[PDB]
Amino acid sequence: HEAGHIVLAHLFPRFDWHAFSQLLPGGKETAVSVFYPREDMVDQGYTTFGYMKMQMVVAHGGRCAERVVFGDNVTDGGKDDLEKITKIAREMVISPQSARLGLTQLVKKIGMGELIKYRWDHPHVMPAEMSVEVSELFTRELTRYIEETEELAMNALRANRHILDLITRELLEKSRITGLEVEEKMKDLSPLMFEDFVKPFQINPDDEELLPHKDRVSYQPVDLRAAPLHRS
Amino acid sequence: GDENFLSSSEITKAQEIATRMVLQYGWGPDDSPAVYYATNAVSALSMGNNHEYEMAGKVEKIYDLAYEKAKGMLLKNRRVLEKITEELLEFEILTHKDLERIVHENGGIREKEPFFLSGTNYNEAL
Amino acid sequence: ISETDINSIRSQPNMRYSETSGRVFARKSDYVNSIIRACAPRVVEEEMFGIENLCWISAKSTLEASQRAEFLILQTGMTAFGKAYYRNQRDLVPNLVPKLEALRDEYMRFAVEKCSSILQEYQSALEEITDVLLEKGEIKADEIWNIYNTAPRIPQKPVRPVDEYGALIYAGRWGIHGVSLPGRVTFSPGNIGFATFGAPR
Amino acid sequence: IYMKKSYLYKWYFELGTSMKKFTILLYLLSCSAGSVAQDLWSLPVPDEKNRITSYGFVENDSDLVHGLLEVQGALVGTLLFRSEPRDPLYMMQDGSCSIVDQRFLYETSQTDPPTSIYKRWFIKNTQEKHFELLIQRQRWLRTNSSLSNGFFRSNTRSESYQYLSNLFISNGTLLDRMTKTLLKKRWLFSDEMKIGFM
Amino acid sequence: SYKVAVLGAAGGIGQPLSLLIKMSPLVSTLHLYDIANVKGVAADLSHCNTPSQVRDFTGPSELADCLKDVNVVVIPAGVPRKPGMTRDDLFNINANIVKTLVEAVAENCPNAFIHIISNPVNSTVPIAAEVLKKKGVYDPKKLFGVTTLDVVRANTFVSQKKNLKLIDVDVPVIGGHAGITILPLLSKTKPSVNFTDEEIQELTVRIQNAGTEVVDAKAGAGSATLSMAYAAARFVESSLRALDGDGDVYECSFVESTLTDLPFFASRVKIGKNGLEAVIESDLQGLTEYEQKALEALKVELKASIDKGVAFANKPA
Amino acid sequence: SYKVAVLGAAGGIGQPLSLLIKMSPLVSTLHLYDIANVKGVAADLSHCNTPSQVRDFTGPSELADCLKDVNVVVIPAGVPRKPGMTRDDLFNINANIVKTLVEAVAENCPNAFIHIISNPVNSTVPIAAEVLKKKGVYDPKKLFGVTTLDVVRANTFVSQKKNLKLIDVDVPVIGGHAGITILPLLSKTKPSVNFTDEEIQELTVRIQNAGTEVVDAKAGAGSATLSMAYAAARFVESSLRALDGDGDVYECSFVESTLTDLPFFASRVKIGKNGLEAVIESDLQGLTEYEQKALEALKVELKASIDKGVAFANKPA
Amino acid sequence: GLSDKHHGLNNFWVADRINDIDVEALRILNMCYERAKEILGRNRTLMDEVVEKLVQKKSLTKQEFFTLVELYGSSKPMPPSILELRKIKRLELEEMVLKLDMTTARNSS
Repeated sequence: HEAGHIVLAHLFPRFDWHAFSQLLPGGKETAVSVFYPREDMVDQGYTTFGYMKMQMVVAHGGRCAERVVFGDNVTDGGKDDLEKITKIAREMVISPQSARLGLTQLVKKIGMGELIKYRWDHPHVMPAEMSVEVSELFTRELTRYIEETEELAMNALRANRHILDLITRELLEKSRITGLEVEEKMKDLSPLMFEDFVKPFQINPDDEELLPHKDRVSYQPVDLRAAPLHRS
Repeated sequence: GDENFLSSSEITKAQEIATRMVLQYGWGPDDSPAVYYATNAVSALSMGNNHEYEMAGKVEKIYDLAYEKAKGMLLKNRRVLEKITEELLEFEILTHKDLERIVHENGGIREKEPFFLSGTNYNEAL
Repeated sequence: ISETDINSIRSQPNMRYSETSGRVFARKSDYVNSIIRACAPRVVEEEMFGIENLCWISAKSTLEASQRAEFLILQTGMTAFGKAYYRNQRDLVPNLVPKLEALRDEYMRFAVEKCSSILQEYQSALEEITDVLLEKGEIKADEIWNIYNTAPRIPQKPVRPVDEYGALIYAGRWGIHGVSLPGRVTFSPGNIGFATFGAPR
Repeated sequence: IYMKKSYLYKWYFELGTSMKKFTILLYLLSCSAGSVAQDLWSLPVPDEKNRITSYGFVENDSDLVHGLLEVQGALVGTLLFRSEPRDPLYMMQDGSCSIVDQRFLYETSQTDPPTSIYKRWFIKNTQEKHFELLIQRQRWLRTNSSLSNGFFRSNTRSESYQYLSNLFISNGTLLDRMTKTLLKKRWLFSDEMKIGFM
Repeated sequence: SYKVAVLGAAGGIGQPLSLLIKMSPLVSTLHLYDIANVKGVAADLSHCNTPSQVRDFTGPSELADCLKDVNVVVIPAGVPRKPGMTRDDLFNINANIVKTLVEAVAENCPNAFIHIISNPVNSTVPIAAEVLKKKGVYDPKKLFGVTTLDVVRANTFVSQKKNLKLIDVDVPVIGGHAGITILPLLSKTKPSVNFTDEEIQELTVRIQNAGTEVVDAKAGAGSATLSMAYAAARFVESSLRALDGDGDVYECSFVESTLTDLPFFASRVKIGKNGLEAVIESDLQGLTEYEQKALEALKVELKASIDKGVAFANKPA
Repeated sequence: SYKVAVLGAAGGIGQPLSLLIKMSPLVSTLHLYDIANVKGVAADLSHCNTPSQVRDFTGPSELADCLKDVNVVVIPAGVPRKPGMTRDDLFNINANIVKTLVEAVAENCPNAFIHIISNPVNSTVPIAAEVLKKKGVYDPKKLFGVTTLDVVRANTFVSQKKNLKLIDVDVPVIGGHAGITILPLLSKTKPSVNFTDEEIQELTVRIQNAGTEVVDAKAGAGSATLSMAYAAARFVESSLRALDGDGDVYECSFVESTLTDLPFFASRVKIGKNGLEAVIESDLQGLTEYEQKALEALKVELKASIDKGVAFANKPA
Repeated sequence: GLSDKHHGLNNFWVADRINDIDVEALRILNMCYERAKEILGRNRTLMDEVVEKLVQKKSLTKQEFFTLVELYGSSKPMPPSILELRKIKRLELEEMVLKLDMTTARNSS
């Protein structure tokens, strides 16, 4: 589990700094890694979709490596991951910048930390009145995003297994690893590098040029309703 | 292209008035003595779950009946209304005598007793 | 199971287990077995003593099975309900409620049938352990396993295995219609005509 | 280009007493135009990888548009081609609410056994949390099944976005030079707006 | 809960038209009828899981029992185009078929909506009117000419050229249903879009010759059989909505109206429970010089077509 | 916003199926293809005011351009029944046509949904499977056999007999799509209704012989052309919804399943984004002795049909 | 949890089962109601006797009330307790398991 988390953390060009990772901390039958987000993300004050996808891919990593190695008998060791992913996935759909559910009345304010702010869990946020079909779109989107990050995690963790069991053997032998050791061990291994997710879209400061559009907004209006039944 | 939010404070008053004959006083569409509300009441009765749609339809019926009565007896004095508007715009003061003169010269038609929203159940006193 | 006594009245059985730490992992089969073990007293009292002889306590045993099955469906994520983690309070949108109810009912059908099938095969061992408990009032693990391995077994008909899609097939947004899609060509809204089979136009 | 550090909804409504119904459309158009420019000027084809979810002003813009739409729909009781569906329980609910507002403004198995059969075997307050739980669940199911007024606001915002896109596309050079100016000089005023409108 | 009788539901247009009528949420019973091959169509449509019942009648002997309780009479019967054969003989055979069909309707059900499809409908609707007059049961408010194909083609071409959303586009069409007589009112097209002169010219000729384009594109295999079924189904559902009491049944039909000197004219009408309720008077004035000269050009040809129809419908036996 | 390619859209089944596919709210591009008479079908379908565009391709030379970016491949190709023509030559012609078409789709677009409509689909789905195997592009989760017509017929007959409202009535159907192998599961019919013995007997024989009743009702005019198009359109719409991401896409198809010893079997399946996602395993447990011996009788016939299909599909060139 | 609708299951999620929860209580009251009618209709003579005694004396103890019950009572067949049910189930189980024993033995030997 820890080795899969470490591998999917260090398969990315611009993930958080891996401080260390310890198995069985103080006799508890668990394991823990420490990741420190970069200072630019803190200074930004917001999160990007690429960065949250960063988070659910890395959070999938442990259970994904467990399922890859041990097989299809999946345990509940990554339950917190299965929670955290879902929470961040909900911020993917609740947000007003979603292409499918941007212009719809999602969670509304009754009337009145961390890098990722869960607007769903606000004390003044109580879910708005939905239909049956609108909620089905919500469930479909959350399932789509969870399955996309899931497929990315599986594909990455079969892409490089040698680094996985190398970090694993380090985790048995030392019972504690550090980010410098992790970086120096895959330095001469040449892993399949992931693409950068959080590279900022930027404008040239003084290059006089008409930068283009596609030519449209990407929002699609919410109109899903079946035709009326027969015998009317 | 030019609408108003002026009559809204009246229209909700109509939304207040109609339900009073349906819940409180029993002056419903069928003259039913069913009473579900009192002057000192805090809430209503059990009211059912699908029974609310029926009385809601009743309340919309009496509201629309009053609306259509007002429309029928207001669209027949269109020119009188235009006259009153322009006299009000050009004089800025009008009295009851002036309104009487306007509705007399321009042909205002008044309503006649007995006044009912629906004549299908009206009766005469003894 | 280590020790067993009948000297006390409790909401839960007075059984004692040999606790071994190390529960890092628990499979779906472990959750199913826990659900089956949860609703034992109601099944045994309904079998030997009938429905009209249930206690107020032993009938309050399938409720814990209900809580455990809802935990398995919602907060574990190896069922066909999805691969998300829902906290029972409010992140349950009205589309997933019929799916949760149908999966829960299917799980209780499977669990109750398995409880009724297991106990009727080991009836001789059941009554032998009951008689030994009635005589002594304190029984040990070794004699429990001895009676388990030595008592005769009546063969029973196999139970029907649990499947989630077979119960979710009739729990959708449209309902029962959507499995038998009639299809309709409608020209009324707008200036266009659409022939749909359950699809939203 | 420096980050700012909130209750403009109440000011516009408390200042507008007898205003027209057409200025609501203009307010909604102005409160939903930044997302149009963002979607236009951000380069196509990431898998939504470069959006700015859950930040400062987009939440206030969404709340303002939702409030404007609710105000416009609740007061509909030519300008508009059609009207809101008007759920057939809103009328009597409004009437009862007005009546109540005017009224307001006008001022565990019973462990002791029963020796007499007349007494009950259960206390009245034993199963009371389950009654409230079932009532709350049923009320939640009833309330979350009758919002027939959710598909109307979405398409209205869709047409607003389409008009904003069509208006921004032709005058794209204005915002292009203006963005170049904002990247050039850090601070920016409305006199520079009126100068750079050329 | 209405009843629709298709007269000629085993030909080219008839089978897809019956297929579309069956699957509507308004039809509950349906009589298919043709001189032959109507058993198989009813057998095929009897397996679809839609609650609209299907019964069929074969031959003139059961045509008397076909038109009981009928609210809408659909007449798509009529031979498609064949090699080596001219306009005159097709006019005679289609006219004779529609005479027999409307005479059967007048004998059985005077009170049913009559939809005439057979070509040329410009000279066929007057024939139906005359044979309804001869029995004293002519109701001019319950006899339509299906001319929705021109409107559908106009919407398609306008939305393809100006790149507009297809559902929102609807283009008024006046005149008739044969070549030059179809005049699209491109200056009254909603949503509002500004057209040029060449675009209007090319759209007008494309709308007027689209049927010719299809019948040469088929290489003599017949005429339009799927778009015709689409337009006929749209008009049938509109007429059924009119029978429901719906207060905004606005269509484009070829009916006996008095907008111009012509007795029969295709324009926007508003249909009610009893049939024709109003004719939209906002279509015939406000036109530019293009639509004016096109209208005065097509007026004489439409008059000639209507005169040919009314003269052929009054020939002695 | 998906692309559908109909291979053989100018025959009997093809034209109504293409017309019904055009009226779907999810199709955005339609690629008609047949060896001949496909220009006229495209001309007919290019005038409907539906935003689903229509393009046609003629001949195997342009078949390579027909399958670009196609998500759903529909194969209703295959000549209808001819007088004097036996079973083996019909199977040879239809199997050769579907073999060439499956070779073409394997060469061009191997990640597209494949729907087989040609009769018998019991011995045609294995042919497509073997041909896809020969190119190394076979996906068992993206290859279906359309047997929806049996389900529709079962629902219609059961609602007609038991006087249930036809909208909710669904009857599970297992086996295949040819005569005796179609077994309706009348004991698992919703809504819950109690059946007698002779009612189940007559309903089962009627469901099994409705096809031959259709073909003898037409008096040798072909096969079912409106109900088959109905079932194919229903399955195409369900497959298109499956690509849209709906999590409750359940159908009845003849696919490669391991629920029995038979490699291919018609049963209730659940379709996802990547094709087949689940197979309803509970359909075969809970049967009475009637359905048990019916399955035992149909197993050998279906095995023979599948063996004949695989035997033809691996014949040397 | 004492009912037998599915198996106890005092809580559900959908509104249909929540509505059906309160249906079983009213049917249970109805069946108790008809049972009370049958019980009181079986005992009319003792009913009249005990009513007369209650009016004349205004009080009654166990002995005289039970004496009147024995004088005018109807048949009250007592349902078996749990001991008799356990005994009959035990003897049925023993006879069935020995039947299984012989059907194994004499078919094998």
